Amino acid sequence: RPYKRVLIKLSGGALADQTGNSFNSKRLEHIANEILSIVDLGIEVSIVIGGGNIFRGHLAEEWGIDRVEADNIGTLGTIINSLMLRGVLTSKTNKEVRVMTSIPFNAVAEPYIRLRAVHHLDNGYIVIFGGGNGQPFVTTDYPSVQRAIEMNSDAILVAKQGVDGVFTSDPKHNKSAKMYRKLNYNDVVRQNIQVMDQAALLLARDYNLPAHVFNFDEPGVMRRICLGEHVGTLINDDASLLVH
Amino acid sequence: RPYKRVLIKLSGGALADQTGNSFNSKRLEHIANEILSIVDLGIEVSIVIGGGNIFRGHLAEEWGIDRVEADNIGTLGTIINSLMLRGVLTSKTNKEVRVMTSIPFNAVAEPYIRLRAVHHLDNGYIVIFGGGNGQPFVTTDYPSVQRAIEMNSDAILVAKQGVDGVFTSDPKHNKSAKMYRKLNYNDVVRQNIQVMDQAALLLARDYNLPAHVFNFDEPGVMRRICLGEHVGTLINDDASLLVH
Amino acid sequence: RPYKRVLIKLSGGALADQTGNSFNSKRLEHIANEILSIVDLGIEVSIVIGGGNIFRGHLAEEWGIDRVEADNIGTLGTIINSLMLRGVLTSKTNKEVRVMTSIPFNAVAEPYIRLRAVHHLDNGYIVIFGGGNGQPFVTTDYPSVQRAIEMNSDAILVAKQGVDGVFTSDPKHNKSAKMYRKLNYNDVVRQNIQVMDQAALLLARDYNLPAHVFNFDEPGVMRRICLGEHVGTLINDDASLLVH
Amino acid sequence: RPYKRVLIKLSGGALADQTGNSFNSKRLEHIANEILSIVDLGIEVSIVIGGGNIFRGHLAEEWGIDRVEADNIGTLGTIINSLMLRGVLTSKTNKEVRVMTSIPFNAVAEPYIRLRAVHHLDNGYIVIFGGGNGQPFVTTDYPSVQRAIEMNSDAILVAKQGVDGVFTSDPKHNKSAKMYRKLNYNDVVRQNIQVMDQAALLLARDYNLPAHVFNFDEPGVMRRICLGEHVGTLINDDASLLVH
Amino acid sequence: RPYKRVLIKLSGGALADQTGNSFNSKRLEHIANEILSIVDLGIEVSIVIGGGNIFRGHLAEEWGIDRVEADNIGTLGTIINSLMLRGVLTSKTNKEVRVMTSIPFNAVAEPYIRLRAVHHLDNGYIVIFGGGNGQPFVTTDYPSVQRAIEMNSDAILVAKQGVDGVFTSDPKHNKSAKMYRKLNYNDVVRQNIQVMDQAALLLARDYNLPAHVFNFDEPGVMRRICLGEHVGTLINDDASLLVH
Amino acid sequence: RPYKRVLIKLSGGALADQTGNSFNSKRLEHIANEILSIVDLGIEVSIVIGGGNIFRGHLAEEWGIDRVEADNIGTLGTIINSLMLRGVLTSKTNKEVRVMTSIPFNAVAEPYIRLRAVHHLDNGYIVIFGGGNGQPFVTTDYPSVQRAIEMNSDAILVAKQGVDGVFTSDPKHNKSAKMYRKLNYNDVVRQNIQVMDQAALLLARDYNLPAHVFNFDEPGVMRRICLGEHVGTLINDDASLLVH
Ligand SMILES: Nc1ncnc2c1ncn2[C@H]1O[C@H](COP(=O)(O)OP(=O)(O)OP(=O)(O)O)[C@@H](O)[C@H]1O
Ligand SMILES: Nc1ncnc2c1ncn2[C@H]1O[C@H](COP(=O)(O)OP(=O)(O)OP(=O)(O)O)[C@@H](O)[C@H]1O
Ligand SMILES: Nc1ncnc2c1ncn2[C@H]1O[C@H](COP(=O)(O)OP(=O)(O)OP(=O)(O)O)[C@@H](O)[C@H]1O
Ligand SMILES: Nc1ncnc2c1ncn2[C@H]1O[C@H](COP(=O)(O)OP(=O)(O)OP(=O)(O)O)[C@@H](O)[C@H]1O
Ligand SMILES: Nc1ncnc2c1ncn2[C@H]1O[C@H](COP(=O)(O)OP(=O)(O)OP(=O)(O)O)[C@@H](O)[C@H]1O
Ligand SMILES: Nc1ncnc2c1ncn2[C@H]1O[C@H](COP(=O)(O)OP(=O)(O)OP(=O)(O)O)[C@@H](O)[C@H]1O
Repeated sequence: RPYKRVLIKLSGGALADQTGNSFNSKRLEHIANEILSIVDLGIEVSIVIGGGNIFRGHLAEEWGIDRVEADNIGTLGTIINSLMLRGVLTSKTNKEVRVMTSIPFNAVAEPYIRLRAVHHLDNGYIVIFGGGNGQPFVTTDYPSVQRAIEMNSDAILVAKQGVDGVFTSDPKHNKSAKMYRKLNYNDVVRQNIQVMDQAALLLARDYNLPAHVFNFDEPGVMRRICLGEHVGTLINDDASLLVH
Repeated sequence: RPYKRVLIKLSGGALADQTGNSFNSKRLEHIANEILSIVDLGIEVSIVIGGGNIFRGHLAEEWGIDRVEADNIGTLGTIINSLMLRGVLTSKTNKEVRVMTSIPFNAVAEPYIRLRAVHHLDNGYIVIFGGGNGQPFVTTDYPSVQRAIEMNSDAILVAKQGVDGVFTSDPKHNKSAKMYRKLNYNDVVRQNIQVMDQAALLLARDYNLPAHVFNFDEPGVMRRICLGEHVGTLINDDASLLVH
Repeated sequence: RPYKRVLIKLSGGALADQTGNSFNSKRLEHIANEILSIVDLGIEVSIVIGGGNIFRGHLAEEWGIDRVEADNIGTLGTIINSLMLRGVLTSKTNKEVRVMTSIPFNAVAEPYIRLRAVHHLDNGYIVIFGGGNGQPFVTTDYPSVQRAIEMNSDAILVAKQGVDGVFTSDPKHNKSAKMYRKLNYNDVVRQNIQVMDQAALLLARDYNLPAHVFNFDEPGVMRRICLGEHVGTLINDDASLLVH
Repeated sequence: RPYKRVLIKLSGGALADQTGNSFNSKRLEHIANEILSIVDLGIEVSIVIGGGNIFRGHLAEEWGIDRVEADNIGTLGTIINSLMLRGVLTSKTNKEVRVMTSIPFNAVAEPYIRLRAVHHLDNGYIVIFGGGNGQPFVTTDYPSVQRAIEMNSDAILVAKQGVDGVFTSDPKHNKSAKMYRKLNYNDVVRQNIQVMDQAALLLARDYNLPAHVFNFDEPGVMRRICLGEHVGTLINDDASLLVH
Repeated sequence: RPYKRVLIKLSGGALADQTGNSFNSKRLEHIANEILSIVDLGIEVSIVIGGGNIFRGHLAEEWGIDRVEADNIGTLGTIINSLMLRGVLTSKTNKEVRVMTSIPFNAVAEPYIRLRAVHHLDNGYIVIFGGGNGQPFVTTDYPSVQRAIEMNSDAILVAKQGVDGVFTSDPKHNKSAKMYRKLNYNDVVRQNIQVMDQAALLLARDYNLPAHVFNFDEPGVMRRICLGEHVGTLINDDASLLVH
Repeated sequence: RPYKRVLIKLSGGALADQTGNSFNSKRLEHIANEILSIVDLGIEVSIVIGGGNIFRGHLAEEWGIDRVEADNIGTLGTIINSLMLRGVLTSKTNKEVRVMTSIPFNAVAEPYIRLRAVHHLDNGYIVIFGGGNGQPFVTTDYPSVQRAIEMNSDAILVAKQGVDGVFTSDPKHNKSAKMYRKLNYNDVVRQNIQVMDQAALLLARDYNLPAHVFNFDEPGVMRRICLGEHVGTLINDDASLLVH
């Protein structure tokens, strides 16, 4: 469909090359351009970023840091990325971009407030959500679908980086994995498909939020999706299809 | 002297190798061991870490982010590093380690409260300060000297990497530069020596907080310092000396 | 198993008769006694209550109140019940009972803080959690399992009122519904069983939290469960069984 | 007089029938209509509701909860009622309706701020105050008169149920009790009349806030009052009169 | 009678001479000594100070500052005095003295929390309450009685300067005015006696708090009162007496 | 030169005569007029006041209050003065004047937020900063320069009372001391000139903020300075001059 309000979910990994780590101005420029391409059509955007380029559980395990404790750390990463992204975004747009946090940091970002968030979006601002949900045991996926629904979003675009959609089985291997053009919710859980949190998926299904999994790394594809093109995978309550 | 209370100032750069970036478990293990070695003498320790291994102004300039905005981003880094550090320290100690923030994040760290901080230290806890000062235009040095004094610290140990103390002119060229055994405040400013912030220097001087600049990368040296040994450089209101 | 730490989840409905509504001192006395029966064995308890006896979606629909808005209201109900329950509990015990909120109300209840919560429990206090998760789109079930895991609980006891366990199909009808002695996670989702949130169930499964669904209305049964007796249904990763 | 700004004080009991308890959509519809009827004249309205339809001291006594503790519980009720009310009002109006709390709950309601409250009212919003005063030992009356004055209100309309105004001696026996058309402050206290708190009364008197006690259950009467009509009782520093 | 717990109400004017203004260390020393005399008997003390030696409505009027605004300024005065007083008290006692505010300033004083205040008192600390009630339109009298009741105080000692009690009619004038040994509440309001806020009087009368009005400026007298002596005036529900 | 944006640093002592203490409405009127004279040219003004007319370390020492504690008291002084000043300013201007605190007091003043402050200033408001920096060990000078830079101020006007500028050596004594027309930063520190904090000086020197030291007590002079005139002393990175 032609969406008017959208929620883009970005992995923290997308902001960094893979090499050393952190940020990579070539990657931040790509991200910014892809984002501005949508807003330029007057679509209202909310962005939820992960903190993967800063902090990983790989280290929490190493020092046996309590899971709730490792999540708090990783959450701060998301706020660092949100703040960065805003810098990059402001440089290229003249639109207002607001960073809202689930852990009010104030004088760093605005404490997150729903109706305020809706308000901004309505006023045509770009809003960025940091610190996800504020809760533990959860991935970037869940909070992001939760905010999408809270913000009366039309769709959630879940940006991937090199994987062009959702496949039957991991193509990084199997001669023949096929990619879904369409994918049912219940069908994803049934065939235990491993694309996004189950909890996120369920919520999205419960509220009828559609999701698009696609290649963020490929220029233009997020615009084509918003423009109505069928690129990548669409997760719906429609009945499953499959590229040909 | 034999100190009873100390504030160690660690750069974020110390928590990472240089290569890629972030954290380096070999480095975090060294840091923990060096800190434990001091507490093991029942010396009360406070730690102030920088956020350099996460965020650098090298970027802010790239995207022209406001100096005050870059500082807030870099500040969250200090809190990420504080939370890590704590994790590592807990793994190896039985002592209580408390992270206090100047930007109360709560349910992530304790909001900083002076007399609570003092109190902990008095109860033999290891306390870590994140978010520095909360203020802008300032480096890690300044807040660290400010918290040192606030905590009735006996000295501030400013841990350096690779560099053994304070020289006449940086050994990074001046072949025959010499290292000070002792360094007067007023003299450091006079001969415009660039070791730590002028502002931090001034404060320490005004409140008579002594400073030790030494090689943290060298096992033992922080203990020898606390044990009364003369290694690295001592910044005092005594009168300048010089290794031989 | 003989649990040492437990999380009891109580529906707000349990505090009221059904008639008019609110509280019912006969019901609050029952609740208190059932709770004290467990702690009297030195088991450490956390309680999560629903706000059903105060607020229902039946009215939100009636006035088309936004779902996120109706949830906030219902959340305040949970804090009213937590505070009440504490009153009733204090009257009958000499143990310390703490109410902790996910929306720090202060000077009404203590802002919820994990390690503090763990601490209390360790010190043998009875802790009550109000305001659930602080998030929308969620039922009392989910936050309660989340806090159970956060609090390193051994099991979650999900108290029912007239339904003695989990059945094949609703017995309020079908001549032959059988009750499970044991119930697999995956098995509950597979056969789309409608006992507790899927999201709560998944989390519990992911973290290995066991759950017991039973008759709170029947005196003694929560003690028998903690004492190791097989009464009601046990939701495990064991393989499904069935009463005979 | 023809008022430009008013503060209506509603008991929680008005939001419920008496029967069971809670809310009664027929009652919430009446309340909304009566409030709209006044704003429809471009009079600026603030509302203070009680929490009686949720919590009563009848219980606190039963379980001997501290008076200060019972008051906090009852206070949360006022905020639940404020949130409901707002929902109902939004459904029927296009005007902006704001809920401000004396216990900043945020992302549930706006923390109360005086000049913001005034400002709203000035911008023609309908504002609702929940959590009364935040203080104990006090009834709904007092804070409502305090917020009335704080808001530069022209009058306070104290909506009663079933009772048409203030009588000589409650018509609940005294057959020939008579209703005051006008009632002096000092006289209400002198002849110890029990209509509203002495403290609220005193304050109103000190700041010259006029009060109207009337039958809210009677359609129209709140408008007739604002329109200058003499219905119900007017509490003034004029000199006492009496219906005929 | 002998009281175990007591609230001392001190006006800001007592901390200063009258001359210029602010603080007078001779006066501060008197205040400290009188306070310690009472605690030295292991009576538990709470203190409420006014902000009069710093700010008075005399200006507010001059520049027409909103009464609510003037009070907010006046309130900051009480906190300043609390903090001073604490300094003074600390210098002379070994006891712990805690300053608690009604406007949580944190890292300046502790946010006021009831059960914490009670606890402190129970642990033999000296507690000082600053920022009164947080509310406008009210004097020091009211909040101080409110805090007395909240703290389960046995009596409220209202220290006056110059006047040894409550007289029939002010004695500058009334050459044969007489001082009450005992004063009924209802009588004070009846004969409209202007000694302390009506609102504060009514509260104390409703909860049975006894009040003592006496000459703070006279060494010993506050101890005499606590020792059971009959000096100054005692406001009770007993029946009015009169010195002879 | 002509400045568009300016920070005025006022000592607390200027609001009072010297005699007794507190506020002097003749002095407050002078201050208001001098401030308005500048804004009347549509120059944007921020103001930083000291708390000296209320509290001084003269006591702190007397009763040995911890330096950090004394400062916290001193800081409450600045907020009181801010609030007063605002009252005064409001009475004479139609312009909006906002008080922002570094210790969010809310419903007393607005919590300080940078971009909000900048915005206000941009919208032509007058902004007052209270509670300085929030930090200890520092004077009014430092925070005021820090806020100047944060606010993108063009200059910092440091109003002095009695002394028309910066002299070679203090003129009570130095009968032939001379006043600088211009003063280099590095020179002020070199010749250890004691006019304003070194720390404040260094900051301003690092960010290029120009400072003006002049006689506030002399009508007109602050306008003359802003009008491009050369009155008082100008601290720059130009090269030192000297009146003739
Ligand atoms: N930490 C923060 N907490 C709260 N608000 C913040 C914070 N940081 C920035 N702000 C915001 O406060 C400012 C204005 O508040 P507000 O949203 O009411 O603006 P507005 O008047 O509605 O819109 P506009 O900017 O177009 O004038 C903006 O600069 C915005 O960035
Ligand atoms: N955000 C926070 N705010 C306040 N307290 C916190 C926060 N995070 C952790 N805490 C702390 O609260 C708890 C209790 O505080 P405190 O240090 O005074 O304990 P205690 O009762 O004196 O005894 P103990 O030394 O055994 O902890 C600690 O266990 C610690 O985790
Ligand atoms: N709103 C609140 N916010 C924070 N703490 C609160 C609040 N309400 C009550 N408290 C608590 O503060 C008090 C003591 O704090 P703390 O947990 O450090 O106690 P403790 O010294 O560790 O234990 P104990 O009560 O056994 O002496 C208790 O009365 C407890 O109820
Ligand atoms: N907890 C809260 N804290 C602060 N603001 C809140 C909170 N909840 C809601 N708000 C509000 O923040 C928003 C913006 O504030 P404000 O009323 O000043 O809007 P505005 O920019 O001046 O214009 P408008 O009248 O269109 O809303 C509102 O839409 C309102 O929902
Ligand atoms: N703004 C604040 N918020 C919370 N607590 C505060 C604040 N300011 C001060 N405190 C307090 O926290 C500190 C520790 O609290 P607490 O009195 O419960 O300590 P304790 O470990 O139980 O033992 P004790 O105080 O007797 O030495 C106190 O010294 C006091 O300074
Ligand atoms: N403690 C506080 N926290 C937040 N905002 C506050 C606080 N105290 C005061 N305010 C402010 O909130 C009010 C509304 O904010 P704002 O200035 O952005 O209004 P506005 O609707 O955009 O228009 P305008 O102020 O020009 O009339 C101000 O009048 C000011 O009083």
